[PDB]
Amino acid sequence: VDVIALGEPLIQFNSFNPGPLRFVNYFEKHVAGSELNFCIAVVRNHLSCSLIARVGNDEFGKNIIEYSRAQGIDTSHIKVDNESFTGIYFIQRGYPIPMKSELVYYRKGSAGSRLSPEDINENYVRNSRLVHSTGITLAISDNAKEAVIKAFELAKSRSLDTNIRPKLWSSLEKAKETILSILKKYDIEVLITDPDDTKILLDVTDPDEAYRKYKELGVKVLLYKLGSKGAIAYKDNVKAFKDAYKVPVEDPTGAGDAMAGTFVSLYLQGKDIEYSLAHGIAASTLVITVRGDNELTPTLEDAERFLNEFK
Amino acid sequence: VDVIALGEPLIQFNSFNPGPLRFVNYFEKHVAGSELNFCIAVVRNHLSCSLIARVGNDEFGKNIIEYSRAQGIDTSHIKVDNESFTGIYFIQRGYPIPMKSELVYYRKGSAGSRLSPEDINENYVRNSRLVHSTGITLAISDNAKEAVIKAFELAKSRSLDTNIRPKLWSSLEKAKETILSILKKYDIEVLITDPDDTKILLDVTDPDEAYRKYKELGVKVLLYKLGSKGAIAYKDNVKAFKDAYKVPVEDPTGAGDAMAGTFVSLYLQGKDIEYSLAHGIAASTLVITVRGDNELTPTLEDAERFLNEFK
Amino acid sequence: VDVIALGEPLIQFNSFNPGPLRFVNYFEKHVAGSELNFCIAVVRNHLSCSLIARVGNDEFGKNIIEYSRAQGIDTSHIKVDNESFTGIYFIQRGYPIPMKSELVYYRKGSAGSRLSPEDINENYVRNSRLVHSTGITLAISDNAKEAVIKAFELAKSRSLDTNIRPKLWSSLEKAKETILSILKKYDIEVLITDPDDTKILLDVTDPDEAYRKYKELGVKVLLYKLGSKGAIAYKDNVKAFKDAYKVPVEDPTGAGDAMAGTFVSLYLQGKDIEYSLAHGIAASTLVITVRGDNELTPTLEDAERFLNEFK
Amino acid sequence: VDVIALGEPLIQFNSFNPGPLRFVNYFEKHVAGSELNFCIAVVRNHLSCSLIARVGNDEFGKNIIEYSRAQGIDTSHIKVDNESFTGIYFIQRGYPIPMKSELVYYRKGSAGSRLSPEDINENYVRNSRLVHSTGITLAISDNAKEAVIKAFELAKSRSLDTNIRPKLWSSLEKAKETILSILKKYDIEVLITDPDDTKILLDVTDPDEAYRKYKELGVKVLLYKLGSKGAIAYKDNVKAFKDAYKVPVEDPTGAGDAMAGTFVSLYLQGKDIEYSLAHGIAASTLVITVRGDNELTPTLEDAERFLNEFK
Amino acid sequence: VDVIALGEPLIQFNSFNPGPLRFVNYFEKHVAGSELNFCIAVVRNHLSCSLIARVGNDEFGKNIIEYSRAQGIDTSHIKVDNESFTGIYFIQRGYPIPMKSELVYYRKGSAGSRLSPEDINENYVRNSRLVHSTGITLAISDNAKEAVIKAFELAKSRSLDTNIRPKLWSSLEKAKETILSILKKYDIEVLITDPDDTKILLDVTDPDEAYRKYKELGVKVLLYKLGSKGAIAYKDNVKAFKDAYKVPVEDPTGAGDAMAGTFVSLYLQGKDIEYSLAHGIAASTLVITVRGDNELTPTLEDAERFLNEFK
Amino acid sequence: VDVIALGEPLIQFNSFNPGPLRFVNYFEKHVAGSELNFCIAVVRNHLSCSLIARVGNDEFGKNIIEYSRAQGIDTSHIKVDNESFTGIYFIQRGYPIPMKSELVYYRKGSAGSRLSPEDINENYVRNSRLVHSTGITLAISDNAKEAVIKAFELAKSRSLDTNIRPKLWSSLEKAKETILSILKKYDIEVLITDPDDTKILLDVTDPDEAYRKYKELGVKVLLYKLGSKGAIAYKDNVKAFKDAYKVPVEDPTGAGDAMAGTFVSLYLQGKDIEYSLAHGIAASTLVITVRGDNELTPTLEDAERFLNEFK
Ligand SMILES: Nc1ncnc2c1ncn2[C@@H]1O[C@H](COP(=O)(O)OP(=O)(O)NP(=O)(O)O)[C@@H](O)[C@H]1O
Ligand SMILES: Nc1ncnc2c1ncn2[C@@H]1O[C@H](COP(=O)(O)OP(=O)(O)NP(=O)(O)O)[C@@H](O)[C@H]1O
Ligand SMILES: Nc1ncnc2c1ncn2[C@@H]1O[C@H](COP(=O)(O)OP(=O)(O)NP(=O)(O)O)[C@@H](O)[C@H]1O
Ligand SMILES: Nc1ncnc2c1ncn2[C@@H]1O[C@H](COP(=O)(O)OP(=O)(O)NP(=O)(O)O)[C@@H](O)[C@H]1O
Ligand SMILES: Nc1ncnc2c1ncn2[C@@H]1O[C@H](COP(=O)(O)OP(=O)(O)NP(=O)(O)O)[C@@H](O)[C@H]1O
Ligand SMILES: O=C(O)C(=O)C[C@H](O)[C@H](O)CO
Ligand SMILES: O=C(O)C(=O)C[C@H](O)[C@H](O)CO
Repeated sequence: VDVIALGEPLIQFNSFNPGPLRFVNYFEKHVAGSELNFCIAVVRNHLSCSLIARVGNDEFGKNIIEYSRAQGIDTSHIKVDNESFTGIYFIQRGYPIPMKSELVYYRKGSAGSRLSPEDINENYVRNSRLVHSTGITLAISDNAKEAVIKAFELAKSRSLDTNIRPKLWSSLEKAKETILSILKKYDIEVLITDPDDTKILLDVTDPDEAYRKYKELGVKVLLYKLGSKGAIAYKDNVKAFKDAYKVPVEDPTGAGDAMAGTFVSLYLQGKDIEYSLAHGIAASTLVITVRGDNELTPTLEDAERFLNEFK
Repeated sequence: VDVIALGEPLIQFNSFNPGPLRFVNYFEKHVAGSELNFCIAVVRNHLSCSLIARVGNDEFGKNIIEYSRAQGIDTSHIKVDNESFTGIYFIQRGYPIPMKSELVYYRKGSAGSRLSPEDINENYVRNSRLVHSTGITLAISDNAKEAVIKAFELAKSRSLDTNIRPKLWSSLEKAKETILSILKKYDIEVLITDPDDTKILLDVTDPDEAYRKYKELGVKVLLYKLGSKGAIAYKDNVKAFKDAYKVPVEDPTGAGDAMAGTFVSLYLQGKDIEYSLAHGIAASTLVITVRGDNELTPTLEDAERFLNEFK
Repeated sequence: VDVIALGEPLIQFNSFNPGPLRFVNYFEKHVAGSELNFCIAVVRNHLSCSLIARVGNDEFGKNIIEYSRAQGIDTSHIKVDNESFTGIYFIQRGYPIPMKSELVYYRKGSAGSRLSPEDINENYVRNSRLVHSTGITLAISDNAKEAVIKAFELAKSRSLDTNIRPKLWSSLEKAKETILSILKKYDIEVLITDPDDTKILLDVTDPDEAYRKYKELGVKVLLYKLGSKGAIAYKDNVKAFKDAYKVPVEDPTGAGDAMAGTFVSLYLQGKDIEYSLAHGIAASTLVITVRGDNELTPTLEDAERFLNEFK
Repeated sequence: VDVIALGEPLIQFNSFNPGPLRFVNYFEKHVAGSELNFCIAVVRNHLSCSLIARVGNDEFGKNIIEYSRAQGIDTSHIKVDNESFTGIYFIQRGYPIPMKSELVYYRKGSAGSRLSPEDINENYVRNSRLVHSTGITLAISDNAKEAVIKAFELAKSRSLDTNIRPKLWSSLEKAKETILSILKKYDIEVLITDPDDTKILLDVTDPDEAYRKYKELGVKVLLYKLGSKGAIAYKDNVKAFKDAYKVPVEDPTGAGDAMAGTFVSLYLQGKDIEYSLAHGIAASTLVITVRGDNELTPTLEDAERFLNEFK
Repeated sequence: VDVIALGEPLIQFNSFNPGPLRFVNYFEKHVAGSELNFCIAVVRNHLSCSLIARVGNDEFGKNIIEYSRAQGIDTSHIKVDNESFTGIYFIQRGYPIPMKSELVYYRKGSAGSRLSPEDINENYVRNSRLVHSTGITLAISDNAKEAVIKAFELAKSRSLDTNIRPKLWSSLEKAKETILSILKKYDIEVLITDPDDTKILLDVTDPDEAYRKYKELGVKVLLYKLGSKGAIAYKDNVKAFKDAYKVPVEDPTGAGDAMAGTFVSLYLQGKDIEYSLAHGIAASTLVITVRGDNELTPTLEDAERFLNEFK
Repeated sequence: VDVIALGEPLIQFNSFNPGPLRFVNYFEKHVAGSELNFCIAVVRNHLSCSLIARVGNDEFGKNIIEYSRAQGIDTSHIKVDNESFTGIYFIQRGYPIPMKSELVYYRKGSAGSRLSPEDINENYVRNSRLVHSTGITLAISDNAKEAVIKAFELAKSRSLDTNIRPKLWSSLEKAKETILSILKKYDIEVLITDPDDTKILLDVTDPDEAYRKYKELGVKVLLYKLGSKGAIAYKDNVKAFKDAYKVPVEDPTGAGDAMAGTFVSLYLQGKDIEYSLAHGIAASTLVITVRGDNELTPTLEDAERFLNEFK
């Protein structure tokens, strides 16, 4: 398998319309979770991809495996854990801030949080080209964090999305220290991050300076996401910038995962950072126009159409 | 207040279409929870009713309070608890058994489960006519169980719906020991139960025999629910039976609570057991026709219309 | 035109779900009104049919005109009245009586109620085979009543559905005197009625007795609707009875209209009362399975299929 | 209570989709009416607020009462009137003008319009800090106008939103005389208006000039709404302007109400006009992003978040 | 692989409500086609199953492969055919016959119709335990019929559902002759059929006589479907009857495929005809309660629950 | 009749949500087809308009006729053809290009494609003011192409929208040869086209140059559509340009037809090209805001409101 990702796949319940949850009557279900979204993007760009994860022995767990399998993700290492349930979350859209979303989690002690070093086979990780994970997975439990540590130790190369969700951590200091410690211990082939997380991690928001400090920690490629201002990629003292496109925002949740999975799978295939980046911007632009995270993540050929035709 | 109920109110996510949850795309939100449903039925039959409960300091908790307030439930004693979240559940409908439902809970460690003896004021409880709770509240935590024991000690009179949900107990033996202990300790003015629960508690299913044993336990009035077969009420040496009505079933969830709160509230105001039973059946028939436990619970006058007009 | 009808066409808002209107969030719009439903049945049985009516100079009036035109009703004599609004109503379904509906009208002083003798042209009316109206049109205003009196004076033959809606009259006594007054004055080729109306009008229940007394009033054919118990047609010494079919009921509103239009138009084509009745029953049966009143009114040939195939 | 409002609360039926009503199949029900929307804004900014009004003895009236109660509006003086019906209206969205709405009323002779001096108690009114109403209530009937005259005579302070709806008046000249008559007679602590109304009332457009002429009429604070161009507040020699924010507009209906209730209640709490205005703009901005008028009216603290975070 | 099926998978567009298609506004998409439904039932009973088929190089073709893969069907032999499109059909529900459905096909010259002997690998068919197909596949083109002939020639054992759809054949004679010719050429381990098809094929409707005549053609097991009267299974001069259950019918489409695939996969596993049959009745009962064909097809363990609990 | 259009009207199945069709679950039905959309716009601007077309003897064909009849299109010459089916298509929205759509046709060999010279009566066509068709009708079959050639020979005046859909042609060379041949043969009073089509026909995109070449081909008035850039109209030595308006785009399908039928119908009645152009833009702006090609096409008076009020 080309890419192994470790994480907790989740069921998302997206409010049918904007406003505080107490006034929403209908909820539309999607399959999501940061690494799962990433994996969808990897397969859409024609690399094989496996999600190492746990789900509950329940309908929602089975929904995750079947969906993933439908979309071409290798599910052989998604373990069913009878001891706990499949984690979920709700999205409150556009309140109190228009065009922004807020997540309400029901994932404490979930099957997914029970991801552990025992799930990480040494031969299997070593046969892959790259291992990916995120700061969500580092947050969910000590054993999931240790699973990432073990996979990263065994990996040929690594990618990490910082993805700091302060609600998942006892403190920002803990987030900071946990993520910095991974960056300091391992070379990171592609780091995906943004000004918010980098302020926490490095006390830096400036893109060029971010690259300089992350490069000093052993990061080869920096993908620096700027939201509605676009994104920047850096490799070997070369910068590429691509501006965002103006579209109506339904739900931005998962836009960075579409970008990151697209960027990383194209980069792995030998595409330059300019092309990988423009495709990542294309992927993000499509996903935010709708409620789900990953259904509109384009294939490489569809993303090329987007870039050649969309103005 | 006339009636006090102790319980965990919950947000219900009702599948828009029947079938396994992994194939359901849309969920319709309702406010529910057994004793909440019970309280709705009480106020529909013109007694004041307070729910003693905890909710989270979240949208779903505000939902519960606002909905209760809208429906005329006294919400003075629904406490917002910042330490945890408002419990929720999903309804899977019509699979694997047509016209029945299954519940998937997200309530472990919830705010509602934090209901405790300190939430039970002696002067407030003594001030009421009757105190109601259920085996669900006895199951959700040790402190919620102790809160009911304390409310029952203080009460002028007591109703209990056995409501055994096997998923909420460590074993059926624990359910039996916990519920039997309450029955041996207290007089119960109205006990609401059914064959399934009575099999567990008494190792009998025969209605006459159930009444004989329950009566030895200090049960004055037995409401013995038979689902699509109707229900029987017993008092002293009177036995009243009424058949269920044939209606299309959307979701029978909450049917028992609609019957129980209707029955108890009418019984308390002097109505005989036949009248109370028939209004109970009428309430249950209406609610099972829709998604939603309690919106269709009829007022006294609407249940009379039903009984006079429907065949 | 073969058939002229006088009445008030209306916009119907059905509850998407059963229950008290205060809990209904969605309403589905349909085009209806008793004589409009009747006209749809007439054209489906391959006669030409004109509705004489008023609508407001508003969207809902244009809705009525266009929907009628789409369905092949001659709309030449539906007049736009800029002085008032198109009448509308809401349907509450299945509460407090399952499988039954209640109507909440917003029609007082509507354009439809402004139907008047001046809308009734002598030459136009004399050139049709039959003029139909209902006790609804007799109720809505003094001028609509007078419009029916005038059309009935000029007509070659008449039908009348008694259609007593107690909400539209100041008393049942007022309805009785107004409707008997029509019956006494004119010959009625087809009278459509039922036990409820007949009890008010003639203080009899028994169908055979009803026909004897109606015959004294100048009634040639009696269509006597019995709801879930079927219907009976009488002509001379022929009595025909047909049982209702068991179907899941969504909304019975307009069933009688589909029956009455179907019956009358077949009867006008020389079909005997047995055939006309069976077709009327087929028409009623189909329309009660769904929210709208007239979309499922069968053509002659479709009603024949239903009768041959459905048991 | 801190604030008393007089008006007609209404049931709103919004088109699920944009377009001429004749092509709309689905309508989504919301609870609204100008002074009701205003009351929701008042309570969200943590003052107590009572609506004095009538509703019909019908489902939609119960809907109004329960929704108001759910939202913490004091409903003690919303009277059930068995002699008429609860008024309602429809919203046509985005046709013929995108991002704008048109209202089609069914409210003539409604229970709400039967609001009258006899509903206005001297002691109750004198015991509040402020009485609010609008030019809508002045229009709906002679007695509702008189009810406002009486409440304004007894009040410690008053607010008035001019809210001229040309459909509710026999002429613009009638509106002008009726509303000037109020302004001439009473001191007005907060006047809410806009160029359209001010042009009718004072034959001026320029905001500075408007305030000079309004000040002669006894107006202390002027809130001057400019739609997509923002709003201006005036008090003494303070002028405050705030631009509108760019958001996708679903339905602007009730924006001014959310603004006016927010502004007035903050102003009554000793917030300066700058702060009150910015909060009113935040409230308007949120509610126009969705179908209903008042579900997204922010609390004080949520409006602070919006202001600090949204650009 | 245990079971190979040959057929044309199809996209189904199910009317959201009953009535003639011209009045239906919404269509709900499902993945279906007789053999695909069969394959879902086979995998739900824990045998491996492969669908040999073609789909278009289009979204609907990809929808078929992904859905099938999600549900555990081996899709390695579903070929994408760029020369044509994925076939679809619409279902008109409950008109002109309540509780019955009518299919409108758009499948002429489809990718699926291009199934040919060239798609049938000799080694692959010979490694399987059983090959299944239906009279639909025999109808769709000469080359699909020849594909079935070749697979049946190579198979260890065979199953056939007669599934005569007269719309797909030039005449009933052609259907009859084509199906009889297969029955005469091959032993058939399980034949699934009913009175309608057997009247065409044998001029027999009587179950016991049907068995006798089909046994004389080389059929080992006869599964004889009786709709709302249940179904009968015959093997070695033993009959098993199981009555149907009373449930509300949403859409019966695919009920026989659920039954047949369940029956055949359990029979293959050594279950007796009594058990295989009761499970087939369970599968059919669940699917007809909803719009899709195969989402509610139960697993073996869920079907056991159904049979033990549903009365 | 003033205007005759020749075409294939179609049933549209519009995805309820954006994205790849395999992820869409719900489809909303509309009546569409380019020349049908054109005719709607003609009658909205107060000319009589007949559509010459074939539909199937099926629900979808009856749909088309009834809808056209409802909207005031003369349907005397929409012929029901028992030999084939009514053509349909699906709209995939927002993927892979945001705010654009893609069409998937089910129309090969349709009834509409059977439009032929025999459907074109010489006296009927000569009797009209103008004849319209499009490159779609020229593509669907040889006989439909010949039907347009014949109608154009007979016509007093002609409009043509080039409407090149590459999927409907064997090659772009065939489109170019077929359309160029019509242009060289006939005077064209209004030609509607755009850069994409003009690139194919003339190997130019520059608007001024396009007009120069088209004018040599006997085009009197050129309508040159620029999508989100607006449109230009040319006549003699006048050039009128109007920008597009910024609105949220749901589906731009049919926008060109709304503009074309509006423009042509207004031009025919004496309006100058600026007025006709501006009303065209107004019509197109409205339709792109919803699913559905033609429901929001404005009347003359509504487009004036739009132009006077919208910014
Ligand atoms: N408002 C917007 N308008 C246009 N494009 C946007 C907008 N917001 C986000 N994007 C796109 O989203 C890309 C990545 O967004 P970003 O906020 O960095 O990821 P994120 O916060 O990681 N999302 P998530 O996956 O929930 O963690 C940007 O580079 C844009 O291409
Ligand atoms: N299939 C049915 N048909 C008609 N009435 C029914 C049916 N099922 C239940 N009821 C009615 O509901 C009443 C309560 O039955 P029951 O199903 O035992 O309660 P329950 O569902 O256990 N309630 P709950 O604990 O509140 O989820 C019965 O006495 C009937 O009046
Ligand atoms: N519950 C039902 N079940 C089956 N068929 C029914 C049912 N109700 C009505 N019908 C059929 O409808 C026919 C007409 O019924 P009826 O109740 O007299 O109409 P109605 O009251 O005049 N309806 P309306 O058109 O709204 O005035 C009956 O004779 C039956 O064929
Ligand atoms: N199109 C818009 N875009 C952004 N903000 C808007 C828009 N329209 C209104 N607003 C906001 O709403 C505020 C109030 O607008 P306004 O149009 O004066 O209300 P209104 O006409 O009184 N509405 P109503 O409550 O139905 O009477 C404005 O000052 C803006 O903050
Ligand atoms: N009205 C009904 N009520 C209850 N069960 C039914 C009803 N109709 C069908 N069934 C069930 O469906 C089973 C098989 O139905 P049947 O009509 O033989 O298959 P079919 O016509 O092949 N369906 P299809 O898959 O579209 O080809 C029966 O044995 C019943 O278990
Ligand atoms: O299981 C629970 O706790 C519930 O609250 C579910 C339902 O609301 C109720 O119990 C049905 O009786
Ligand atoms: O492509 C076609 O033939 C259509 O009819 C699609 C649209 O209705 C129309 O062409 C859009 O211009």
